[PDB]
Amino acid sequence: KKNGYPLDRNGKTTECSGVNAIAPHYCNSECTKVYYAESGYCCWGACYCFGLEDDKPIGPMKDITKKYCDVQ
Repeated sequence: KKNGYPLDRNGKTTECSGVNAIAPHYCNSECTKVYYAESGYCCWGACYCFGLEDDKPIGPMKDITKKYCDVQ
């Protein structure tokens, strides 16, 4: 398993801003219901999931981004 920003059919991450950035429910629902991950939340403007299947495409990210998204 892995963590990351899952990509949709068009290769785009799921955007999240405003309340959907402060409250994790929107991204947690996308992560679990659409991507079958364990959980998720909004990290720096896009839905970040925990426990995605290894084969699920995730968006490119710097090592500092993964560390930041993982530590919260």
